[PDB]
Amino acid sequence: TARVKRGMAEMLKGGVIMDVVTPEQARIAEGAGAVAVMALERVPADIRAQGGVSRMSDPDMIEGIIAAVTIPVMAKVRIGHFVEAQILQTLGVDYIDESEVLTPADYAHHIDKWNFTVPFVCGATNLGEALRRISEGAAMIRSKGEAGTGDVSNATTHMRAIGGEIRRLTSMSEDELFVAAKELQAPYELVAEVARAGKLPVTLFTAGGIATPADAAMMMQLGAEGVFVGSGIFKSGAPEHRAAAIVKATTFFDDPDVLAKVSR
Amino acid sequence: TARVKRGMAEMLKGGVIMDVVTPEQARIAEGAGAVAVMALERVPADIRAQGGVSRMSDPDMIEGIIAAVTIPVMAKVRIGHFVEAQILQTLGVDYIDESEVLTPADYAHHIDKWNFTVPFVCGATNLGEALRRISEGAAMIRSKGEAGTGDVSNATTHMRAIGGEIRRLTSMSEDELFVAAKELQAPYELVAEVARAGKLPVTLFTAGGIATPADAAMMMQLGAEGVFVGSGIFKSGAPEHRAAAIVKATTFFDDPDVLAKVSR
Amino acid sequence: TARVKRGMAEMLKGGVIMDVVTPEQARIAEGAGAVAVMALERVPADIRAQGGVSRMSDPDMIEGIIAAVTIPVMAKVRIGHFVEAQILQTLGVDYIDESEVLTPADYAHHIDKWNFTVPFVCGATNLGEALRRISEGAAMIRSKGEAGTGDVSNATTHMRAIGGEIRRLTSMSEDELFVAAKELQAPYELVAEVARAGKLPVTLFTAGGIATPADAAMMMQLGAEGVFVGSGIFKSGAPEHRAAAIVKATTFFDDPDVLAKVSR
Amino acid sequence: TARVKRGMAEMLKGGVIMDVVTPEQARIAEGAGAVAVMALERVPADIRAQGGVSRMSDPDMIEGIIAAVTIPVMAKVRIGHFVEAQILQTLGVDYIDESEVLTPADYAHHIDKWNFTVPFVCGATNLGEALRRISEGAAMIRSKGEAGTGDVSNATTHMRAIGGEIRRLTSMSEDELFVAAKELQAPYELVAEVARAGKLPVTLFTAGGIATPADAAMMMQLGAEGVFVGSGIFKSGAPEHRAAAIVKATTFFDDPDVLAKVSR
Amino acid sequence: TARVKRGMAEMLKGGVIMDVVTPEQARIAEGAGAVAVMALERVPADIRAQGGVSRMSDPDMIEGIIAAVTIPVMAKVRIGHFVEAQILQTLGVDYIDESEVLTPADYAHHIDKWNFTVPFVCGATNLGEALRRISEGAAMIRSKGEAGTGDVSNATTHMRAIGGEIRRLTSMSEDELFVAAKELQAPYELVAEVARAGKLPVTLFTAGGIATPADAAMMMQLGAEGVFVGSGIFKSGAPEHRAAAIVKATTFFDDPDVLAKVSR
Amino acid sequence: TARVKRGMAEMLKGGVIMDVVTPEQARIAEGAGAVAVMALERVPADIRAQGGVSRMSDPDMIEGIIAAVTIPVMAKVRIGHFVEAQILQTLGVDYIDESEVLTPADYAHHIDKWNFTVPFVCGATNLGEALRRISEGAAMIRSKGEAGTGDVSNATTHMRAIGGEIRRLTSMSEDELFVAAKELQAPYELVAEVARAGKLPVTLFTAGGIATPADAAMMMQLGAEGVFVGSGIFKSGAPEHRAAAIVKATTFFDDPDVLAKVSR
Repeated sequence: TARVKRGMAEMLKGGVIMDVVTPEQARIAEGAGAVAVMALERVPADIRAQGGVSRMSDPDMIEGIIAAVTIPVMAKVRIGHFVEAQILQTLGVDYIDESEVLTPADYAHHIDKWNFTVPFVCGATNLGEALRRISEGAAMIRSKGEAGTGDVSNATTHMRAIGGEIRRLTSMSEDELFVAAKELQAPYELVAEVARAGKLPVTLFTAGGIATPADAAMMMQLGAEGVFVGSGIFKSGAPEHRAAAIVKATTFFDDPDVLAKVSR
Repeated sequence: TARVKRGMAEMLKGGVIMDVVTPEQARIAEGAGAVAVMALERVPADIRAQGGVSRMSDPDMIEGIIAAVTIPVMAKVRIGHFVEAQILQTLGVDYIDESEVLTPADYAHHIDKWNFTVPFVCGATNLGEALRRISEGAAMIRSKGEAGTGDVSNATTHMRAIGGEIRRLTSMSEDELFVAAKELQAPYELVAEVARAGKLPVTLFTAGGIATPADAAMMMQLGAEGVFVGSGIFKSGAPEHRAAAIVKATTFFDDPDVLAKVSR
Repeated sequence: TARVKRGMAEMLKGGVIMDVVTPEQARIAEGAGAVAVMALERVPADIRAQGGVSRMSDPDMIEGIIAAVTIPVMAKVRIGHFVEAQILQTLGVDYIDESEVLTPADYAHHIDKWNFTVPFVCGATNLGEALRRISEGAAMIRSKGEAGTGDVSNATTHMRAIGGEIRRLTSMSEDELFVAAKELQAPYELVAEVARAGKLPVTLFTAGGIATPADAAMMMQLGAEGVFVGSGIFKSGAPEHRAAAIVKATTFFDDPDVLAKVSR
Repeated sequence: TARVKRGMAEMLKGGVIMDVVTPEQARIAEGAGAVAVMALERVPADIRAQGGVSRMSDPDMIEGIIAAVTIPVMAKVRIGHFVEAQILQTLGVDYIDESEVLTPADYAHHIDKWNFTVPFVCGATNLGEALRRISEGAAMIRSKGEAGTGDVSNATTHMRAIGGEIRRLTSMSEDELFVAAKELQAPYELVAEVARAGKLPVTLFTAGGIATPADAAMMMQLGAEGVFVGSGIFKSGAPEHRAAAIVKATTFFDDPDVLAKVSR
Repeated sequence: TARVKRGMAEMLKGGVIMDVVTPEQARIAEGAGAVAVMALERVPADIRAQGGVSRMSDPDMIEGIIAAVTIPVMAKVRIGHFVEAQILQTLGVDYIDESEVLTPADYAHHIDKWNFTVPFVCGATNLGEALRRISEGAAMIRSKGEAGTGDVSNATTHMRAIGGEIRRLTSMSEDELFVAAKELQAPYELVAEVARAGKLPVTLFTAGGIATPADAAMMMQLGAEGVFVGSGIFKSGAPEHRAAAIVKATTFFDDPDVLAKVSR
Repeated sequence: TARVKRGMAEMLKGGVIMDVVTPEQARIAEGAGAVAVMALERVPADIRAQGGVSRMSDPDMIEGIIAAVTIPVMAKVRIGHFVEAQILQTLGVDYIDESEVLTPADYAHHIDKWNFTVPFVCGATNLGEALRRISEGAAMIRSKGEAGTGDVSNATTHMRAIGGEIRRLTSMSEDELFVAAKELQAPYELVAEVARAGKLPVTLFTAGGIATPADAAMMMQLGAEGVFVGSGIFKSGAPEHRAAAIVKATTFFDDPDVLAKVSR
């Protein structure tokens, strides 16, 4: 077996991770039944319009979130910014998200995630990319979707791309898997393990553009093991109600009466 | 004999389906002699005008329309958004429109409409596209026209393209129908059936850009079995009159005296 | 339940079909354990070297072969030459091969094989092509390989293309099969049946460029259900022995000690 | 033994050089533990936003900075402006930065830095460029990064380019170093010395787009021997504290608990 | 550690492998001090001019070579021809060469060499290709050079390419090895092992275009662990003398007096 | 002061070097007043005419020439063939010509000529190329001209290009010499030295296409310090006369009366 950071997100499966910019938002998230919160200073929707350089959040801000909840807290670093990660790891965040939402710090190389104890979430749009993040030590993959737009279509494409390629490897003649690893630009040892197992070596969540309960449930029905949702869930008026509806739609994704009720 | 959801819109034939954003618009529609209404929260003229993501309407908004009228009520979902459709089916709408007017949720795949009891309406611009929608389970086909523009010319092109290709199949040498299905990118079984019957396997209506009584009757004379019209009708000032004019034009499409009178 | 000429080559499965140009060859083929013979006047390697138009063989020549053997006799027609096929059918050939080795008679359209009682074999290089031949009534598919060169590599390609795409359909998400049929340019009903069954709807044999016992056994191990071989078998040395060696290799395709002995 | 101005920045190694626009900034820089200050009239972020030609600063302004601090003072000249450099040298600056932040005065040729006593710093984005600056007499190389944007990613690129090519030369087969010098467009004698020593011939610092303590420490961990930082340090809040935090981060670049505390 | 067929060619290191087409050539090879012979029916020089399809040799011919010597005997299969390999393995050859000299049988896929007990030699022109052959189970790599031309220049390029990339990985920053594996289109686990070890995971020989003692010794001085030479060594008049000279030049490759003596 | 193998051909200056394929040609050459001979087994006119690979000559053939004359003997190796050079050095040739007339053994790298005691001659067509050869250890530079054609015009272009660029450096502003070395792709130290001395760092001779006495004296008047001529001289009929004419033309290159007489 290939070297993979396995089983590091079991408690998050079936759950929603919510972006939160205040300890008040964090408590609303936890009371709604979120499995984790993502601490950030500035939103993907405001990053998308305002546009400075976006970096790791202030450690005081992230501590203020940690102090407010008992569920796990994640926070973001810029791609390739292994010192921002060294800092986050000493704060005691439960996960680091090496995130394309922030301004990349390295255009070529991601963080060598084997240099850390803390588990990392990384983004992917296709199975090759997911496997390259996992080869570098990622303990969870999420789709990139399109961050801060509310448009679920890119997340649909990512989840169908990753899941469609896993399915194609499972039924593939074994002698063609070497060329498949070359075409995926992924390590053969992980390609062969996905062909045998029919699963990504780590848990796969959806992120990017999930706006409604119907969206979240659709991403679950496409193979997602859990979902990330943005702070718009707070910015829109009955925040307890909206957060709770997405949690229930993720848990009971296959029940259309539930989805109708929580969508009202 | 190929698999098609046949005969699911017999009561709509010869009629007008009107978009409605309020129970009052719904009552005016039904008073004017509409055969069904299409519930939606914001219109194709405001979608084209504002943008942002357009999704399935709030289920309470739709239920308000169902409570206001006796005639069938339709509502829209995003292309490929099978969970928006799961939700609508439990609401008890009579038809679901898998609609290119909303923001697509899946840029590659449409909903597998065989997984539903409720019938779907899908758009097409040519016969190959109509047949692929039917192959997926569509129960009615409409033209896409150009939504919310009041320009009927796209709808004319769609109706002539679909009708023109049906005609071409009817007189085609039978041995050439295999290559015709390949050039149409459509299932041979449905191509062969169109070639024998001279008809689309399900009802064909016109939508997109129907502004006047003359537009509506022209689409009927080009082979439409009914028409969809936008809420433009209610934006116009004496809405009971505009709505009733379009209904009479569609019933009496072959009578130039009636068409002159209702355009006055 | 799709329309297909099923189960018309049960007696040939596992066997070798040999091209024969004289009644004496046909006798050697049959005493060597061939399952059928392909009667032809001029060989694919002769057509490939010399110019000229290549057509259906003289009916007297084909009748000379029918009278010489008890096993089934096949013979070729040009693609799209439905009258060549009407003539062969009345001769009482067991199969007609609509063959790209001859000069095509119709560059656009194949024979509508539903107009015949006699079964057809057609060539394919990929699954979409195979399914379009079956949709026209073919009762058996063979690879095109590269005929009369003795280079098995094109056959390897075709066999891997066809079997690789069948495998990909079997694990594909059901809702993606409609787009898959559009990309394969094949009828959905045949595509969905391949996805459910894991097999082509009719028997699949290899042809083209099979020169040695190792080639024949390699094609069986790639999923071929039988092989066609050229009259080169006759053209060299002790023909009884070379033909028996290919029949044995195809029968015992998984036994390397048998394959080593017959390769001497 | 190649001709190089070696060992002219021994006292700056490990330290931070801060841009200063007034004697008060220069005092805060020095009390914060900066190793040197870069005297300039108008900042890289001001040059980047407003138009105009940017030249050597007024000698009175530079003299005001020299009189205010005990640590070394550097100041800038336009590329190729050897007379700007003659003037600065007589002012008694400790270093002259031949800087791509100013408007170049010669688009083809850099200053022949051998004509001067005072040492020069020059920018580089890759090892070949660094070696060509050293060949012209530069006593120190810094990355160009992307000046006045706060985005560290260009600096990451330059630091990885330079250090990656030094590493590649150290393990290269000796007989290939002649072609390597031709591909780098650098003098062979300097290339061969880099291959033998594993180090650039002069001190290498990072500059451009370093905004936070994490950035500064990341550049040291990529091999920088010191960092330049912009006057943004002053521009925000408690300047004594922000400047001390960068000096501490650069000093203790490998200590994540120190880096976490100074990031608050 | 990655899965590699290690240590399977220890007795060949420092040695020459000679192509032989007769048991007489085989005995001359062995008496000259060859470590192994390569049994073939037809020469790369005659394949290059004559040009039929080139396949596995007759098993009788290969047995006749095995019977003639005590040193190991190798023989060739076409690329991707895993049945020709199944046959060779039962003959008891000591190595199979999956060879580009023969007509490939599969344009896309090589043999899955893990399906065999017998070790395989495969060709490579660069480190990525070598690692992909080893990932598939190869137990030895040789350069491709340019077969049957007597021109050593392509072998020079291959050996400098493979050896130059191994050197570049050894000094590379560890965090850049993930991207290096992507650029090499090679499994990360083998790229990381070459970076750590500074050696290919299996032995590396030169082949292709070695004509003289000076050529052989040059390929050894470029990192080759042994050499393959073609049957031209026999076709040129004092075959005992020529074969012996190449053996000595390979063994004593670093002694120019030896190389002068054996070149006379 | 840059590293160059200086002063190694002082005894050849003012002279002619003649290609010889036999001890008899060597004696005629030396009788005619040649300053050295170039031993080779087959000529540039027969290489151009036949092709196949051209290598270092048989060491016995070379030793035969060394035994036949008192004057220095050169011999050729393939570009990059450092082991052919190792062999020649032990033979005791006075110079090795790393020659583009033979088939290159390395298409990227030339021999590292510093690893030898024996001096090398290398070809150039421009000053940048001459300097790179010298950087590698060449002790003499010749033009490539166009070998074995009898057309002097390539040699004229080479001599004018090398001499013209030396002249251009001599009067160039010193600050522009850095960019000149970059545009020449040559080491700054050797460029600077040429700019100060107005001379190539080692002797420059002309070769390639010198057919008549007038050609030889023209190349001397273009700055050649000596000439190489092909064995064409001996192919001509009264070889003692043709050889002596070219020698006298090269000694007396500035005397039109002598040039007229020896051309008669």
